[PDB]
Amino acid sequence: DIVLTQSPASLAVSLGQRATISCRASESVEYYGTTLMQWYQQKPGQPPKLLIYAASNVDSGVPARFSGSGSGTDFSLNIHPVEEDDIAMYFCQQSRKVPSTFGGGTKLE
Amino acid sequence: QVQLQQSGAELMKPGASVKISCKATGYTFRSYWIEWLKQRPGHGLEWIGEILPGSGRTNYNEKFKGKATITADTSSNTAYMQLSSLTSEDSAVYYCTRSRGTMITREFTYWGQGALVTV
Amino acid sequence: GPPALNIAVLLGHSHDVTERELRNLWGPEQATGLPLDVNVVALLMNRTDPKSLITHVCDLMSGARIHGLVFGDDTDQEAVAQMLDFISSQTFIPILGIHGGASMIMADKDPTSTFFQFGASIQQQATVMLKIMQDYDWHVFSLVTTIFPGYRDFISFIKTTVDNSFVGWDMQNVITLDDAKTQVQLKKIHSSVILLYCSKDEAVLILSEARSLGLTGYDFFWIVPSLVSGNTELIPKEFPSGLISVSYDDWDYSLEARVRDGLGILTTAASSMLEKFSYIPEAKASCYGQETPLHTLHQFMVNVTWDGKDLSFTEEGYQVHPRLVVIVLNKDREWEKVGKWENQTLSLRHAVWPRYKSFS
Amino acid sequence: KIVNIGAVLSTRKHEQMFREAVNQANKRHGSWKIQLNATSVTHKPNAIQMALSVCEDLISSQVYAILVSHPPTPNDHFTPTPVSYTAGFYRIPVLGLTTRMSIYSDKSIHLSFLRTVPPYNESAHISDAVGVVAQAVHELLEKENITDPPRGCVGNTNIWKTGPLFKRVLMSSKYADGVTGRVEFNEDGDR
Ligand SMILES: *[C@@H]1O[C@H](CO)[C@@H](O[C@@H]2O[C@H](CO)[C@@H](O)[C@H](O)[C@H]2NC(C)=O)[C@H](O)[C@H]1NC(C)=O
Ligand SMILES: *[C@@H]1O[C@H](CO)[C@@H](O)[C@H](O)[C@H]1NC(C)=O
Ligand SMILES: *[C@@H]1O[C@H](CO)[C@@H](O)[C@H](O)[C@H]1NC(C)=O
Ligand SMILES: *[C@@H]1O[C@H](CO)[C@@H](O)[C@H](O)[C@H]1NC(C)=O
Ligand SMILES: *[C@@H]1O[C@H](CO)[C@@H](O)[C@H](O)[C@H]1NC(C)=O
Repeated sequence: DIVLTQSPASLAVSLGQRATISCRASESVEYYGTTLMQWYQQKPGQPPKLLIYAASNVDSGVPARFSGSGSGTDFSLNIHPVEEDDIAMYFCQQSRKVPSTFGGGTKLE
Repeated sequence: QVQLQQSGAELMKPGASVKISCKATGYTFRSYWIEWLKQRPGHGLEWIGEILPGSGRTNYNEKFKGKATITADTSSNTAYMQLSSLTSEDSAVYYCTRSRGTMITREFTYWGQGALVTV
Repeated sequence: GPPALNIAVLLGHSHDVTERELRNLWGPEQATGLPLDVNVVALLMNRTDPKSLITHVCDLMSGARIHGLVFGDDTDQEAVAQMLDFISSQTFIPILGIHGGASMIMADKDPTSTFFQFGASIQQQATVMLKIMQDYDWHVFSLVTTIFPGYRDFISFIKTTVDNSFVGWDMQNVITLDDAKTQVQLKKIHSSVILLYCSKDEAVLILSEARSLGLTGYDFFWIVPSLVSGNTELIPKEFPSGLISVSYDDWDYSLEARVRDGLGILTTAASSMLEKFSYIPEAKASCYGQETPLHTLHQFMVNVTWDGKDLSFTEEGYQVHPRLVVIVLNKDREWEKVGKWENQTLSLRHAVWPRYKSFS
Repeated sequence: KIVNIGAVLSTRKHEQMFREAVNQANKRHGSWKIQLNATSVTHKPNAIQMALSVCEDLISSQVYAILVSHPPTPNDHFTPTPVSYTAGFYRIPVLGLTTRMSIYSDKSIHLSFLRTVPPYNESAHISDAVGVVAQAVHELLEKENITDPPRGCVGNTNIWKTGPLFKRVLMSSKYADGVTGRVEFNEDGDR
């Protein structure tokens, strides 16, 4: 399979500037010109929500403050500005190889 | 609109088996794959298997092979998960998710509430 | 909201087709009348090997969910078609061979595969040859064949088609090769028309001997199928000026057009499958491991109409409306268009055969 | 010199039978002019795995012919199909040993197929097959303009130039002192 990794496990940022999260994979996930990487948001006690798919396309019905970019084996997601939305955990998922695998999560405060 | 709903909480003296349902009330139930996931107490997610109701094909994960059985009922629009031989490591929450067949990736869009089984 | 299809297109490098146009090919059609949506993944090859092909297909299957495959190359072999048939039978994918070695027709495909090709069969080639002969009032002819496979069915079809007209054919003889036993056979031919059936490497020798004995000139019409006139611009030193042959249309039928036609055929077949049973079949998980008995796309493409023209197939993998053309070897020593086959009647442009002289 | 002959068999003792048959074939004709060699593998359950194993194990050794038997368990009757396709790509003759099906007699689909058994004791057919191949090999190299077979199936896209010549030499052969009479082939590689 593909083994993901997220750093830092815990992040503490002030309200207003930005937040950055990185997720590096063990193997390349590119598939003929379309990198496969998804970002999720999971409030406590609730099922997660899809934010970014294909590592560069945002999802309709979400605030524009979320954005992600990256290619190859190193990927990142940056949100700006910081509001009362970024109080949940965030994950990264790859769909290049069956079975799919998720990250380890990352909290914010 | 597409909507998914699951059963309630579970509790059983160690050694029993559990069954969980997932109902669809917004689309053609026999056209899209249904996936099952496991979440432990806040340290990640896994992937068990998927079922296509239209054809009855099933695929599994080798870690959960021989432990979870996925069945479907095309009349009641219910997807059934059969866990057997519970141990102390089976206390987790499960979700039924279904994608949208319009993209090249394999993502998860619609999520059920989830049911917490306790041993 | 209906689902969408994922289609993989593999094309030869030496075709002057850019990779961007493959994924922007929906623009020219503007989705046309396609019932379903298609996501296209484009891969380019130069020359295929039995292991490279398998590796490419399995790598494609691992990445996503695949619903079809359009294959077209520049290598000229039948082993590529056999390999495509094997892969389709083993992975349950619809495959279309449109150009190159894949387009070459092969009989008796495996009944559990879903492989279809863009080409005309030997029976249809014989049909158009007989049509042109009848049109030019050549009611007397002779048959000269070799041990090359297919001669039995060629002869049988010739006879069966011959016996049933308001014309009244006058077939002469059937000479078969198995100068001490074939000298007799070459001494018993007088009819101007001579339908030959062999490979190129034997046709050159047979034709040279016939020329040296006196079977060439003003009134001696040699007609050969597409097997004897294959790769154009490879004309041997001894081919008489005035040959008549049949060949698939490579002058006005373009790769951009036939890829779009294949996409339309696949989309229509998948839409028909979804309408009847509410699921569209896909390929399995992976090549490496250890039978789709419900339904397959093998029955929903019996008749398929797309953009007016009827792109339907037959029960054996043949088209119903192949684009065959008629060619002649003119004085400048290259094949030239002389007639076109369409609908069920050829259309010649001379309507009285000019006189072609051979060998100066 | 060195000539490699490849086989795809059922068990591990058939490997030793093949090895001893070849070692005899070197003792019979003579030496110092041509030698022989034994390269063999077992069967594979997955057909794709079988084709990949052939392409990466037998062709890479520059084999001159491939012998294919049938597995002990008749799970599928069309076992030599991957071998036939992947070896007829390069026009390397393949000698079937036990399969009896009329489909393989069609020479338009399968290009380099022969079988020592008309399609309507494996240990015996192994001994008779090595005799016919090793007799034509000693016949063939006496002439000239003979080029070595391909090595590997990755960087090579062309066919064996003298491959068609080998089949005609192979077909036009009579093997004397056969275990089941003189092995002779008809116009389609049958008996
Ligand atoms: C089948 O094959 C076996 C093994 O090759 C044969 O056993 C030997 O056959 C040779 C040839 O006639 C004899 O010289 C040997 O003496 C045989 N072995 C023994 C131990 O006697 C066998 O004869 C073949 N025929 C059958 C039984 O199918
Ligand atoms: C063969 O074709 C591929 C296209 O997929 C190309 O990348 C490769 O360089 C080609 N090989 C040669 C030797 O030209
Ligand atoms: C062509 O296929 C369509 C598919 O629904 C069918 O309705 C129609 O009857 C077919 N045409 C003929 C002549 O059978
Ligand atoms: C040929 O054209 C006629 C005229 O409409 C049509 O009825 C017939 O179906 C066509 N047949 C073929 C084989 O194209
Ligand atoms: C014979 O044995 C090896 C392995 O079969 C073969 O590759 C080579 O041609 C020969 N090697 C020797 C030791 O002569």
